[PDB]
Amino acid sequence: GLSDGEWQLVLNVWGKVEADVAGHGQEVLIRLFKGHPETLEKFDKFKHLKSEDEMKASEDLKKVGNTHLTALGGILKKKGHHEAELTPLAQSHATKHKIPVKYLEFISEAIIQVLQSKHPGDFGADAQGAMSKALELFRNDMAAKYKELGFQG
Ligand code: HEM
Repeated sequence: GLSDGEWQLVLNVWGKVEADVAGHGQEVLIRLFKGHPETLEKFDKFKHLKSEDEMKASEDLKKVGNTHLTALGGILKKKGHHEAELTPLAQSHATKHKIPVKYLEFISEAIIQVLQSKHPGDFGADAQGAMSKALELFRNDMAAKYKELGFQG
């Protein structure tokens, strides 16, 4: 539960991401992998990338980052009513990609780190608090979906 005002700050900063999704998606995956390298292992496509420069050159990394932020923007615009976009996500990440719920926490933080690095004037104390509650709400619903499918990592 976010107030309408909070959803509004969230969608306003999200507008910055939509003017460049692939660029923000790439920076988010490089941050996640620089901050939690163990997350790099779930991506078979990227197991062989050895440096930030190889990651920056990868066009597959850019497309996967693009896909991740385009699927996240779609869930945020639902403003809490994303049960339906959430289910297939929870089914594939739980059962096929095998993403433990703590990694959802690692990507939430890389997202906030890239918004803070890229848009400091627009990502003030309030947009920051609205944005972390929104990613937290999303994390929590996903874990709830993970525990009903019989998983939870
Ligand atoms: C921000 C939360 C996330 C969103 C919205 C998201 C969304 C997606 C989407 C839409 C896809 C493509 C279709 C599908 O397989 O379901 C995908 C693929 C994938 N996701 Fe995520 N995901 C998220 C978090 C994560 C995390 C934290 C990891 C690993 C640490 C991850 C690993 C993967 C992998 C390995 C794939 C397959 C990529 C490929 O084609 O190689 N996802 N994700």
